[PDB]
Amino acid sequence: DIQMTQSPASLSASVGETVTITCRASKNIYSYLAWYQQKQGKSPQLLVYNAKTLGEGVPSRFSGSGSGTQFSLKINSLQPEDFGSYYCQHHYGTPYTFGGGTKLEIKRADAAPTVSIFPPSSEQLTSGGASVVCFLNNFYPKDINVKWKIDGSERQNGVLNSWTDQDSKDSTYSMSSTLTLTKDEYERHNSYTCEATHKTSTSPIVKSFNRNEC
Amino acid sequence: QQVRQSPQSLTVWEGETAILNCSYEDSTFNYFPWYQQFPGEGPALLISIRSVSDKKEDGRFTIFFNKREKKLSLHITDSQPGDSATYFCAARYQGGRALIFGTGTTVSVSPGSAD
Amino acid sequence: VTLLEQNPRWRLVPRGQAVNLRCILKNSQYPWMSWYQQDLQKQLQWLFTLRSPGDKEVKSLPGADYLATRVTDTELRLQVANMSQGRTLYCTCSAAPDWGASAETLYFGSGTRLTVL
Amino acid sequence: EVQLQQSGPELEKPGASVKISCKASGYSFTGYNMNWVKQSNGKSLEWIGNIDPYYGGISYNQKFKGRATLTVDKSSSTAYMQLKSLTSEDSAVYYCARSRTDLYYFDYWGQGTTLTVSSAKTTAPSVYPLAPVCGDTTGSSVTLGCLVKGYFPEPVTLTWNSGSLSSGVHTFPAVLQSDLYTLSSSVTVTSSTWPSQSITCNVAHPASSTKVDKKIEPR
Repeated sequence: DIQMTQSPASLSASVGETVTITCRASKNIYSYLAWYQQKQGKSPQLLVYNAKTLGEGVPSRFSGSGSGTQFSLKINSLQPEDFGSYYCQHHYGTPYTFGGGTKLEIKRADAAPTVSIFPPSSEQLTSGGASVVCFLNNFYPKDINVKWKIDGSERQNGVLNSWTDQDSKDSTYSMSSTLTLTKDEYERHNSYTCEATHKTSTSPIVKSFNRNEC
Repeated sequence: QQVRQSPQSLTVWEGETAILNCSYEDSTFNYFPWYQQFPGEGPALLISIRSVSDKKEDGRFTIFFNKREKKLSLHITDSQPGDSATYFCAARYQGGRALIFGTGTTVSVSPGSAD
Repeated sequence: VTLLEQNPRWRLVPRGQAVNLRCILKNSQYPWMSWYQQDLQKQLQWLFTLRSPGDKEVKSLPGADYLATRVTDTELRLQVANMSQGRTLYCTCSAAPDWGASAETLYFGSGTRLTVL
Repeated sequence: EVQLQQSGPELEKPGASVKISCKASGYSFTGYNMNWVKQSNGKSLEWIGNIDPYYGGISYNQKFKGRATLTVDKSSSTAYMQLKSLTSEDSAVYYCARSRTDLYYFDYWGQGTTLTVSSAKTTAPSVYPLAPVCGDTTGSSVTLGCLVKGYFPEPVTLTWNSGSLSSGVHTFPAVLQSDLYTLSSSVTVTSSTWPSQSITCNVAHPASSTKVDKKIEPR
């Protein structure tokens, strides 16, 4: 059983720039090495086989090289759609084993998030719970902190956070924050504020509301 | 059938020419070797042709190749009773460890048959 | 005997028993050894290519179950089992794959007929 | 084109035995092999084994050998994979993938098929319209949203305007909360496309046969 090992485990670079990722077989495989690109939510797509041979249709940014036990992948002209996880698989004798992947982020210009708060739907209130949602979409870097100030006091309990993966159409990041409490506690306070702390500002981005006022 | 050949049985008077045909569907198989097999013995290479070449010769044996059209044929220019055997058509994917074999044609030389 | 030493020749498997083959490479310049099968209607089939020593591979076809191992640098055996379809099985040997031109010769040993008949 | 259309998502109980399929089209089925890879946790890929439609010989990853079972249906040009006695570690995405005969480099891949191996009772989700606070002001664009709380298992499909509203959207990966799931989405159109034009988040749920269209209504 061969052990493919990749490096670095992640990496980012502007579009236009070039980057090389490497792979390690734990045994001499020959030129029996394939390379795939995966965009999260999607299936692996072929780029290279026979260590250097270019997959049918694959763009020429992609160059494959190496033999024996150490191989590499180079993308010149980093395009925005080359983000994703990259993987190497030996194709020498069974079982074909995959490397652990390499995460490629695409540096781009910064962007402050577009914060927007939404209150509990009446439908949910009816039921007996209340979730306040906040979307802070399309921002750059991926680093972002959101505080929840339930009437002014911050609350650490009741928050579920989720982040998409780098968008392709723009190279930016997005994320959701969800504060869920009961309509008892919900109706028992008025100010609901969502606050994003991001590098693009020294002052957080606050978005709020009045339970009581509409 | 990744590699296919026709005919599957050709009986021919000695002196005569034989044409064995063959084609493949996977465009970038690059080496096309033919093989000969005499009753009771292991298949033995006969003639071969890299993909970058239209013709190939060895005295009486000759391959004519059609990359573009993914076509190939074997002509046994002069037939003698010694040529009776099975001729497999074959192809290999570049970088490959194997031979993907046609179904083979059974050529018979000098008949009124039973050789 | 020449490039390959193929033993046995016309074994005959019972049914619930496992015949086993072995092929010996006489020339050291064709370390790339494969196993092929040639069925009753003489279709020729590649089974596997075990290059390095301690390289075992497995496969399963209708009419036979194979287990292969490339014991050492000249040692290569094969155990067929589950055969309800007699077949002649070929050892083969070639130089290392080109990765370009790819025109190395595939030499077939004398094969092991495994009948039924 | 070459297309692999595989079976849908599956929920089954430990010890159960599912059978996933993979319709191949646009190429000669037989002349190629059917390889199956598994990707557990969105992580590491893993090859389960393969089949040659033609000669019908199968190779198995040394570990999936005992329980995977490959077969081919030439008439339908359909590949299958039954994983007997499913344990909770079988839960992964299964991908059928094509490859030539000695070049086990994968050519074309199926879309995936989520296979959750659990006990837990299927739980349909609760979908709720998310409307912009309260104003109907300016800002020249408006963001509407949809929250899908509490379901089981993971494979859920939210669209907006039945996919007619392809862009401007942001659906977000679900998060596991006490054995159930909470997923949500965001849609941003122009201050002129809403409220006038109707927008409708729509969630589906295989596991419970759930079709929910929730219209976003102003306040």
